[PDB]
Amino acid sequence: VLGYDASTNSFAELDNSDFVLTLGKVKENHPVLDFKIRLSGVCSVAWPQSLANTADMKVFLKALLNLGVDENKVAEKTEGFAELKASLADVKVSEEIQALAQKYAKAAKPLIVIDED
Amino acid sequence: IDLTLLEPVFKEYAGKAGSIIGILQKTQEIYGYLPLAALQAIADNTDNKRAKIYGIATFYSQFRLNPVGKYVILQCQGTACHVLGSKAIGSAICDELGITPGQTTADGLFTLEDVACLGCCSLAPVIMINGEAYGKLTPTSVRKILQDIA
Amino acid sequence: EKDSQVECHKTTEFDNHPFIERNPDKCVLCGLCVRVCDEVVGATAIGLVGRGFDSVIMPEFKLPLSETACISCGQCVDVCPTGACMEKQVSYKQIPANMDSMASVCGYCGVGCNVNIE
Amino acid sequence: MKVRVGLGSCGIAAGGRKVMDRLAQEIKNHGKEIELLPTGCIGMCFYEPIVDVFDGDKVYSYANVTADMATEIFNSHIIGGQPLTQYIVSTTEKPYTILAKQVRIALRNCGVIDPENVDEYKANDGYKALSKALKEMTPEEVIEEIKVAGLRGRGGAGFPTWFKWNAARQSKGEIKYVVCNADEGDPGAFMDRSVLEGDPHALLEGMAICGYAIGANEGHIYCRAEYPLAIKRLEIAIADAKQRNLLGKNIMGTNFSFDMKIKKGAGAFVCGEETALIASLEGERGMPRLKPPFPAQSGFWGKPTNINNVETFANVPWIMYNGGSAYAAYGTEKSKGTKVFALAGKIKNGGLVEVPMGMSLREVIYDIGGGILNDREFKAVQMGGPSGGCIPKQLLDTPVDYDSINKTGAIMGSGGMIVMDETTCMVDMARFFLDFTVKESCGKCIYCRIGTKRMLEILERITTGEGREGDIEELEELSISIKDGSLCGLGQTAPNPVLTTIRYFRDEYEAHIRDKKCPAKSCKPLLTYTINQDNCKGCTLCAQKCPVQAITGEKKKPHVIDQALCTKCGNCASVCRLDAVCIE
Amino acid sequence: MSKISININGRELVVSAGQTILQAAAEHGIEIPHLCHDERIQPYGACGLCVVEVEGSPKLVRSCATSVQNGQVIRTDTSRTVVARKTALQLLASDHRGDCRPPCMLACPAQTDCQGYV
Ligand SMILES: NC(=O)c1ccc[n+]([C@@H]2O[C@H](COP(=O)([O-])OP(=O)(O)OC[C@H]3O[C@@H](n4cnc5c(N)ncnc54)[C@H](O)[C@@H]3O)[C@@H](O)[C@H]2O)c1
Ligand SMILES: Cc1cc2nc3c(=O)[nH]c(=O)nc-3n(C[C@H](O)[C@H](O)[C@H](O)COP(=O)(O)O)c2cc1C
Ligand code: SF4
Ligand code: SF4
Ligand code: SF4
Ligand code: SF4
Ligand code: SF4
Ligand code: SF4
Ligand code: SF4
Ligand code: FES
Ligand code: FES
Ligand SMILES: [Zn+2]
Repeated sequence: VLGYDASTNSFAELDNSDFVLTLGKVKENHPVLDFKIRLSGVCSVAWPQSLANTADMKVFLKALLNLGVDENKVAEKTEGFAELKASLADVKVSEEIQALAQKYAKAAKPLIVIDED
Repeated sequence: IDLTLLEPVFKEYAGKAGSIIGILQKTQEIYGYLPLAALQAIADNTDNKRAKIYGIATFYSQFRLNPVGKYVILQCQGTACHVLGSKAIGSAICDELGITPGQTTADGLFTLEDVACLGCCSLAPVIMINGEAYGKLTPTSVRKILQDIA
Repeated sequence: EKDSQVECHKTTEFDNHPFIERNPDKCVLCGLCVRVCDEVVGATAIGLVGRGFDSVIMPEFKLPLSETACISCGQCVDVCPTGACMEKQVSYKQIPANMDSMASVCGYCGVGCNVNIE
Repeated sequence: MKVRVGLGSCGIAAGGRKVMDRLAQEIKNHGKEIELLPTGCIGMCFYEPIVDVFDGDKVYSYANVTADMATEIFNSHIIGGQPLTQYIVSTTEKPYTILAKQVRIALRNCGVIDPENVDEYKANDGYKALSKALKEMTPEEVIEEIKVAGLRGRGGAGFPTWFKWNAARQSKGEIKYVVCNADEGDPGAFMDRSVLEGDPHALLEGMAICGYAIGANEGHIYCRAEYPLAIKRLEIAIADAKQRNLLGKNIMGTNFSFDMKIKKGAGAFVCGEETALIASLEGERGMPRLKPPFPAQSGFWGKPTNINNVETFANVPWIMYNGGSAYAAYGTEKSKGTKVFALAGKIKNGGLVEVPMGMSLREVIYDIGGGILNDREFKAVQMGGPSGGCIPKQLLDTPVDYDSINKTGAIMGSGGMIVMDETTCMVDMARFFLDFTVKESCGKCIYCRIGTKRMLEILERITTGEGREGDIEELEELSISIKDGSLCGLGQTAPNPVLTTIRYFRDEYEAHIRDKKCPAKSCKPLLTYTINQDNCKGCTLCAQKCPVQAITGEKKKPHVIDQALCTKCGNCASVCRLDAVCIE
Repeated sequence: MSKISININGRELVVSAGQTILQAAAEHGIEIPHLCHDERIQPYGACGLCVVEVEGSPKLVRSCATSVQNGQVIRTDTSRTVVARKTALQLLASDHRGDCRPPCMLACPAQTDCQGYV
């Protein structure tokens, strides 16, 4: 997707985010990362365990798109955004997905911490 | 030099912070310009950092460091007078008087200066001579006016 | 390279100060010299004269630097980024060179300022 | 009987004191009890010196009056009761058609009241808003009424008052300062001098009101010293307000005290900018400083300061009296209030015009100004003076406002109208406007110090005939860089004349460069002269009026112009009655 | 306290409050041009060579006159900053008279410093 199979930001930038979205079991597998996130004091929201399906993530993408993203910049910077918009045409949005998407899109500098295990 | 009567000016304006501009304007109103001796007298007895006095006197767009004639010519060089052709009037003044802007005549009667705008743009071109303004002007008119004054 | 149709100010300066050499042709008008001589030294021996292109830095009343309140401290030389202000030659014939530098302390006052001997 | 004379600065550029002292001598000889009142200009600076005569409830104005004309007026109309219909241009039943479309708000006392008398201002519903704001309204109510009135800022700028004026009031400090930037360094814009010489009491009331609202007890007027009549009238008004308990300590019993001081500036155009003006007030060289910090946090001697134009402080009480909800109806939506303009140039009815916004420029130039002088063809209109831009013959439908004028590349600035017809060279106008900014730059930052002179050298080389290919590219490359990198506001809006006349009159730059000829034919060395042998018969009128004798010929025969000897001064065609002198 | 950290030119750095961006970048080996900056006196803003781009600001800011805050993103090598610095240096070189190197050295094919060893 991006070109390099690596994280796009360092651990040293975890203290200046205003939103951290945690995917996976970061606490159980890499617990010092959770120590750092807890001591930083930023607002951390974990991805719900009841959303273990990719279709829920597609609903998340649809809710993010319905919140007014810039279509022209992502159209000139990506390949295949038109088909991505087409494939999310008949996707309905639930309440908890809407809340998570609002929390993510509201924050100015969010980070996503994904546990590879 | 009339320093004896220059003494009341800084004897009265003393104690006011940022009073260099006011002292310089009063000195120019007295002498017609700012002589180096008057600047030296201002720098003394009021400290005020002589270099800063000279820099202030130089900047300020208007302070004369040279003597002027009895009748001071101020030609309005604003947009409205330039539209109606004040360049021809300036050329006529330079041709008839034989002087350039910023200088003084040999007999010490006329002094040519260029100002930003006199403000009477309805009667452009305008010429100020000792507070008397001539508007809706032509080179023949200014030649006749200067001949009538002289 | 320079175009002949534009004008650069050429000077015929005569400032034979024994210690400080001023070249207005090499001045970028950063104002560091006047700022230091006003705010730090407090002599205020130099200042700005003019406006626009005619802005030039020169001593009080366009006098020579030896006829004014200069201390000959050389702080204007030390803050200048170009060759507009230079100090005079201590050696027999000074030259542009990469000098070796040794850190010592001044041997004149009890203040004990730290120096770099080049 | 009442006689009003609009004797002012423009009056001195006319008969002026002659009509005044002749009328005084006539009333001294006759002995009648007639009130002679000196007033300011109405705004029609043409047809000066204005004289208004009151017969009962009727007012007549039949000016262009000299000493002999004033004597004839006294002999025929003031005593005999007979108007002179050959000089009548405005009556009570037939007022000025120019003021019919003008919503006079800023000049509601100009030409009506005596500026040197507080009694005339009080009788013209003046200082009542001061009492209303002092006794019936809180300063927060003043701010909110200003907010519903839609005021943001006058004299260029554009940032809203509530983020700077209310911010200045909310600024921490026991001492706050008010500065009225009453220096009008714009050539051709003279609204501040006209207001000062016509109605300084409104400005003093306004400054007192904003001082009461923002919690500042002491204020200063930054006024130029080439503005004496204005200084004398302002000091007379200040003395009167001090005497009548309108100024000083405990005005109308209210605890708020406000004192006035007059500071005479030395007259530099860069001594505005709210940071150079502070340095000028502080007794230093006016050189713009670094923003941030803003004067709202560190201004006069390190104390918070609010700086506004005369226009803003004039508008504030008149909003205060009636209410800002009334002024939301006039003009467009984004900006409210009224605009003050000075029309000049190749125009017929020039002078000061009061207008609301949204009114089309073709209305202002044609309907108000009477069209073009000598019935010539309209070419362009210049806004903002040397720091402003140019609007061509295709955009007279643009409404006057901040957004529309900002769209076309020009700047509101001081609000000056310059009208230019087809006989004005546009490249020479750009050169003139750039020469003004070259002569008025403090020379601190290197962009405005060197680049604005380099562009001037390019323009003066074009307007001679030594231009080359690509000079347009060098002009654009210099202009965008000077606009981006200049520290002060002067150099940022320095290349606006070039940038607006290079996209609206680009075809004339090529004519001055490639064809080496001037389309307006008013650009001296870029010309040539020919004699039409068919439409001229040897009267030797042109050759007699060329005192170098480069034109040779016999009587009753067409002559020949020697190109190598004539210097193209322009007098070879100014006197030819047959108009056979062709200029190419 | 809380480790004031800025992000300049892609790198994350830990700095101290009250310092300018120029000082903070130079402490960590990032070179920003400057001519009119002295850290012991007030800022001036004459040359304009210290311009950087800071996120949240529409126009270029002068790093000699803006103090560091927490979590601000700075770029010093963009197209706009390089263009502004090149234009400023061209305007400065439009007014400079001097010999950087003597004629004797520039005539030598190997560019030996003839003035230096003479
Ligand atoms: N008569 C005129 O109005 C006139 C004449 C010439 C030029 N100009 C114009 O002046 C304009 C430039 O104005 P400027 O040089 O004063 O700077 P600017 O426009 O950047 O500043 C605008 C105003 O907002 C204030 N301001 C900004 N941020 C603030 C904050 N956080 N707190 C408090 N106040 C704040 C500034 O102090 C200033 O009063 C140009 O657009 C130019 O065209 C106007
Ligand atoms: C060269 C120049 C001249 C200026 N002249 C004036 C002026 O004469 N009157 C004025 O009110 N503002 C003038 N300004 C703009 C001032 O900065 C502005 O008035 C001030 O910052 C706040 O204005 P405001 O009250 O409309 O917000 C000038 C700005 C520049 C760059
Ligand atoms: S320090 Fe040097 S370069 Fe800077 S203004 Fe002074 S003489 Fe010029
Ligand atoms: S040597 Fe010292 S006192 Fe003399 S001009 Fe330079 S800085 Fe000022
Ligand atoms: S130690 Fe004394 S003499 Fe030496 S540099 Fe310091 S102050 Fe001057
Ligand atoms: S832009 Fe021009 S007037 Fe403003 S500070 Fe720079 S040099 Fe001076
Ligand atoms: S144009 Fe003038 S000089 Fe030539 S023939 Fe006609 S009248 Fe004579
Ligand atoms: S161009 Fe003018 S000055 Fe020259 S000969 Fe002709 S009329 Fe005389
Ligand atoms: S070394 Fe520096 S000061 Fe000397 S000539 Fe070269 S650029 Fe100018
Ligand atoms: S434009 Fe000439 S007097 Fe104002
Ligand atoms: S170093 Fe010169 S503007 Fe900052
Ligand atoms: Zn031309």
